[PDB]
Amino acid sequence: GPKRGSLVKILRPESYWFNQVGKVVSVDQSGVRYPVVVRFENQNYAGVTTNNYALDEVVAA
Amino acid sequence: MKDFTTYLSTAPVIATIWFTFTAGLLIEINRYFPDPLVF
Amino acid sequence: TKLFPKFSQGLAQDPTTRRIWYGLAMAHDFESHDGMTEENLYQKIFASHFGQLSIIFLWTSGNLFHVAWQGNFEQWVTDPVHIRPIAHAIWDPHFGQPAVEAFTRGGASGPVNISTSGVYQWWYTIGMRTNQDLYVGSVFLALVS
Amino acid sequence: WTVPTLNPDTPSPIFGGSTGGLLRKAQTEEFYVITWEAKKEQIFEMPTGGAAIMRQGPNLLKFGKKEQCLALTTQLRNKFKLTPCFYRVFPDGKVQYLHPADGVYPEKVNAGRVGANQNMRRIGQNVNPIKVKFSGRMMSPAEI
Amino acid sequence: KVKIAVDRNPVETSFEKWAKPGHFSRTLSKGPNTTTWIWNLHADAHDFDSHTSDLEEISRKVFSAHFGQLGIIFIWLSGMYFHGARFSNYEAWLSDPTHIKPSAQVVWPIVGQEILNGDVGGGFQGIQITSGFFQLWRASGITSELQLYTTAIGGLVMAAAMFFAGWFHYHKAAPKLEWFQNVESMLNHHLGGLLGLGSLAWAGHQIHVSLPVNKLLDAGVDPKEIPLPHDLLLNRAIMADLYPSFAKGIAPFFTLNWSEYSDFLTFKGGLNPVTGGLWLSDTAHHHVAIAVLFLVAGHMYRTNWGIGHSMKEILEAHRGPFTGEGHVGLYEILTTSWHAQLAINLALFGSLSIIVAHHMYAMPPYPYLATDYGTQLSLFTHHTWIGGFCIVGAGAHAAIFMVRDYDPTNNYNNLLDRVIRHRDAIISHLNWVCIFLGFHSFGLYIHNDTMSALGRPQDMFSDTAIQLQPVFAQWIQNTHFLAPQLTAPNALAATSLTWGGDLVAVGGKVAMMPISLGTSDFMVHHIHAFTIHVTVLILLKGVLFARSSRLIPDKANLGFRFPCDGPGRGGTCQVSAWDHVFLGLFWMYNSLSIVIFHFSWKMQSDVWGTVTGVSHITGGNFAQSANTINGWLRDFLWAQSSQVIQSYGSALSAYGLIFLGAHFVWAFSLMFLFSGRGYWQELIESIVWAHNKLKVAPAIQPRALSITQGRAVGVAHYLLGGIATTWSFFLARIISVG
Amino acid sequence: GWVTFYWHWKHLTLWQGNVAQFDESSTYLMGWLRDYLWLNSSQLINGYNPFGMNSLSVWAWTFLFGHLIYATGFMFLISWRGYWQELIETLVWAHEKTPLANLVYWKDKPVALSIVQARLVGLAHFSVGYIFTYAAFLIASTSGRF
Amino acid sequence: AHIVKIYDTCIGCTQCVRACPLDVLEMVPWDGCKASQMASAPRTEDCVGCKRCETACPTDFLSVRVYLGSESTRSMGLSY
Ligand SMILES: CC1=C(C/C=C(\C)CCC[C@H](C)CCC[C@H](C)CCCC(C)C)C(=O)c2ccccc2C1=O
Ligand SMILES: CC1=C(C/C=C(\C)CCC[C@H](C)CCC[C@H](C)CCCC(C)C)C(=O)c2ccccc2C1=O
Ligand code: SF4
Ligand code: SF4
Ligand code: SF4
Repeated sequence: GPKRGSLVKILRPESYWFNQVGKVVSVDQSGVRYPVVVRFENQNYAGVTTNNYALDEVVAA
Repeated sequence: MKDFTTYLSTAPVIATIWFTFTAGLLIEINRYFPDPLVF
Repeated sequence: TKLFPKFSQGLAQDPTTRRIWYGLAMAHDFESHDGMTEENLYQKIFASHFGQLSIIFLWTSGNLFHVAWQGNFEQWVTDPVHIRPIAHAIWDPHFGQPAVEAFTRGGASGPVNISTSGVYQWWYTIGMRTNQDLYVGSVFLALVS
Repeated sequence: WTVPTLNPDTPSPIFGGSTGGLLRKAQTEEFYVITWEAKKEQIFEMPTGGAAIMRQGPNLLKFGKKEQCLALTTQLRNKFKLTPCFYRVFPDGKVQYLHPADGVYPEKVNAGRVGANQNMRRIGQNVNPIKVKFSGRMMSPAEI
Repeated sequence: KVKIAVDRNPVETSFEKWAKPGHFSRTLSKGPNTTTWIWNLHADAHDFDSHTSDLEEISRKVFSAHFGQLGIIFIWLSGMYFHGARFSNYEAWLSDPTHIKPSAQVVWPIVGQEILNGDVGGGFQGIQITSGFFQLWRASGITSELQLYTTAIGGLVMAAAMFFAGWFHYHKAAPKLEWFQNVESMLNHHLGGLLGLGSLAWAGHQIHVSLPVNKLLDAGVDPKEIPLPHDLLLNRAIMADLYPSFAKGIAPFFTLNWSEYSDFLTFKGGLNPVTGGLWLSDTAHHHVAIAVLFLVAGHMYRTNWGIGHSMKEILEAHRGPFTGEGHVGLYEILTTSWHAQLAINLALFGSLSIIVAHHMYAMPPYPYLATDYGTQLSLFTHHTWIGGFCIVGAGAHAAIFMVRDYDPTNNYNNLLDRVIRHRDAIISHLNWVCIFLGFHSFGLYIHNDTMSALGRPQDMFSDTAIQLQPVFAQWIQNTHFLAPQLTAPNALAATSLTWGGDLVAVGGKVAMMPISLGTSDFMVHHIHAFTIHVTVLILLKGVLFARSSRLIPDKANLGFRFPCDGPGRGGTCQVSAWDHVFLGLFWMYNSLSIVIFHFSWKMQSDVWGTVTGVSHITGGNFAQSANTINGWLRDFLWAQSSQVIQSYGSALSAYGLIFLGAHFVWAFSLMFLFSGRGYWQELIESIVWAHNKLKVAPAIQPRALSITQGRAVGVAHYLLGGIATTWSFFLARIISVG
Repeated sequence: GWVTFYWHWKHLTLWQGNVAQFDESSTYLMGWLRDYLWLNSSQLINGYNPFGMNSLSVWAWTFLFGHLIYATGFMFLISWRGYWQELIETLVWAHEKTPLANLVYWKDKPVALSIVQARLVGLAHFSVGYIFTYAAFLIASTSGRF
Repeated sequence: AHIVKIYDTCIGCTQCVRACPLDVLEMVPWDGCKASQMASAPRTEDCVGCKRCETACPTDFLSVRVYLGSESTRSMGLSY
């Protein structure tokens, strides 16, 4: 995936951050299904600012 | 002292000040121009 | 596990009173019933409509009859102003002489409610005159019921 | 680790008896019992209320429902590193190891528990309720 | 071994954390991101037990908080006095009380609110007050508004001193825990110093100022004519003239011939016929008695010499066979938690204010007091409401302590422990006794209304049909009336014209009369007792199910305040002791409303009126219209609503306006008390779509209120609406008809 | 409720004659209240009295009955389950532990109402009381005055 | 018994297991996450629905939910 600190656009319909943009913390070089790690700056309905995603679910924008 | 100034610029104080200003203005207006309805 | 809510066997196994409550609650939710098929559902709604028709017919014929029996119609038609219509005979072993007397004054010899249901105006307007005809109409509506 | 065996003869702790006591549920459909052993002798807090003293060594108690055993389990586990386990006692006394079992508490993973009730999928990937319709009982698409 | 201990410069004086909101909680101090942040910030500003866990820290905090409260009170008092000095018709009312009505609050000649400046007499305009400061001041001896002025100035100075003391004893020289724990010293000091010397100096002021000048006023001499207090002090000749004992100084008292001082240390009983007040010599003797009693009481406990008692030793000495270890450890619990003290004290305080209201309407102590029926009613109901609230708060903080700071180990076989044991039997018993009282008492009223509207009043419950008589109360009244002949032979009269006797009237107005008791009053008293037991049941469950429950066995760790435990095991909404206090407050409101209604109707109907005999304001419709609900509604309420619903174009338009506003907000509370935050959050989200589409979404995320927040806002609004409605109605009605 | 109130007031004023009174007292809420309800209430609350009764006693009674239905359904609407559940628990302990009462034993076990069940029963009580009170008032006014 | 359902996003942080007051859960070895653990709910008949677990699980779209079902002596957790 894109190098760390890069900025992508979440697209998973269910995701509280849907159709939004967040900062990629890092990506696992290994083969876990959701190696993407995305910080945010607006906590969801439980107080979390970083979520995990697969590759496709995001767009680097 | 700057701490104190920022304490002033906190929100509720500024809200009170702006509302006091607006209300005082309206009151003085209705004093000097009693019971207007037209124009 | 008692056959309470039949259509809902799980509740039929519930040993709490919520069994009774919800078994009452979902009685007619035929979508949420056991072995519910489409033609089943349809024939059920069909019987339901029949039931509704019968109920409404009974309602109308019952008001017809109660008037035809204990009303002041055939006097009412004469003066459509100072005749208030009689609703239905009042009967109660509790009411004292004051209430009987007070309730008696308003219709005829006996306590009665004063119907405010416009049926008098309607029926007389359509051509209803005599209690005989009201009896006829009531019994015929019950036939259709 | 091996499954323990409920010894019905265990010194019950020091307690003056309270209201949360015996019901007829034990003689009707089910009831429960817990056990453990203490390092020293000490006072503690009865879950159903009242003050009780744990006896130095083994102890035995009686609870109707299960969450009470759960709660006293948690208490002893947290406050003195203690380790209890318990037993569902059926109508006809069919002892059933409710505690221990896996031999190790499920806080730490353990090879041998088979992954159960799991769906290797997300939850947005469930089907519309229009399609689950027409069953003898009402099913939620979540199960399929 | 007890002494004084202190610590220096514990906390500086700076605005640093003033610029740091939420500094007191390391949690909140990390910043806001959602709305509910603000709610929480306001909510737990004073939750000292959750701030930190140092006893000494929380202790210094509550000390300085006390000082703040004190300063505020002094401020408001000085404000009252200055208003009375500068914007009142007080001197006119001093000239004539009987026709000039007190008025101190004046309005400004603006867009139209000047119509309220009611002609209260004395060539004066404004708004009638009910507080009674006029009669109080006359009782004391204030004549010159100069005195009110200097009094207000001194009060302000005292408020400043209180604030300074708070700042000092928090930031510069803070005390220590044991010095906060020296409880025997504290009780000795309070009971002796405070109350003893208060009553003593009170007796002194009464004697040397308020007795003579009030003798003169009642003699009718011109007010400003009467000499000055310092002249009264200086010239023993004048006081000798007034009371021939004063010539002898103090030697006769010293020689133990106290009888000679009886000239102005009297035991009259009864009232003062010219003013309707109690006899000032009698109150002076009373206060002297209280003074010596409490000052002797202030010499009980040991502090630094073996003489005196040890509270803990006395406590343990009382143990019982049926009870096990008895009172052991209570000295600990009390010497260790603020919340136990707060619970006990609030309970006693509320009960005491209730007793104050009752005693005060019973035996009016001020001159010309009995006249203003409006003032009487107002004082009574106000103090009653305050008592109810204090008692509910007692219950609340009791349960709060029980959850938070109780310890099981220290109390193995305690009275406390065994109570916790048989809580189930206790609660079940209380339940049944309540439902029994409810059934009987209220079904009586419904049976009455049915026997009426059916047309058979022959079978109702009144003084006419099948009767019910407060035989016990009539007996007690009889006995207190006949007491002084034999029981207190040196008592010259009953201590209240309510025990029976003649009628004292002033200015064509009744001041008191023996009060009848009817089947009506029986039934009303029993309704009172039922609702009281019900409230007590709510709160006692709230406290005895604090730690755990047969439903939730881990209630303790979940804290004192929380919405539910989810829909689990059938739905767990409203299970916290906080919600217990919620509903208890509800029922408290209901009970107090009913009791003040009882009081108002009884007074208006069968005591009040003017002398011709007497002419009761409703002529006594009570004892026959108060035992049916329809009669209640129509003849009392729907009746007396007249002046309040026609108060327009007059200085009473405000009362009707507030009547309306109170109905409004009272209804408005119901949306909160019924809705559910999930729906609110969804609608909020759609609104956020709307805003954000214009790129105007707020940086602070919008979150619907918390569940408990919805509950609390609902209850506050509802209570406000109800009590405001009844307040406006009472004031308008009684001021119109009296 | 609003629409029916308005219709009723204007038609009362029509049948009586002082429609000017409607056009004047109908532009301010205090006029609405005092002149329309408190003014038209006088007869009903007198349907009976400590004196006797009349044809309107029953309507006054139904007025009061609806008020009670309403004020009781409020308890449903506001209080929620877990509280009553704890209650019923203590209660059942009492019922079985007191002597000579444990003899009989019910079949279906006692619990408080589910959330939705309680909400619905409360709404029912509310609406019933509401409609009863208003209907009684309206009919009493129109008939006892015309 | 009330219904339970895990999902592939079970990160195995055990907060489900760390929360349940009814031992309706346990952690098994897994592969799809780095913790190599997926929560497992093998004892549905003792869940009462208290939803402490659904309160826990930090997966963005939850991971493991509960659904309400019929009742019994065993199920509802009623002491009588
Ligand atoms: C109406 C309602 C809401 C919605 C009401 C909310 C969120 C409160 C709104 C408060 C005000 C009106 C908004 C914020 C005001 C601040 C001062 C911000 C500045 C606003 C400027 C205009 C000054 C709930 O959230 C709720 C929650 C739980 C039970 C019942 C209810 C409930 O009934
Ligand atoms: C009082 C109360 C109870 C206790 C009340 C219960 C369990 C029901 C009591 C029923 C009584 C004993 C008899 C019911 C009388 C009805 C008129 C029955 C009608 C039957 C129809 C078939 C006609 C709850 O269960 C509850 C649950 C959730 C929120 C609020 C509350 C609540 O306030
Ligand atoms: S949100 Fe309300 S209904 Fe839902 S579990 Fe919590 S208290 Fe119960
Ligand atoms: S609902 Fe959640 S917390 Fe309750 S038992 Fe089931 S998994 Fe555990
Ligand atoms: S579902 Fe959530 S709490 Fe449970 S194991 Fe997976 S990540 Fe942990």
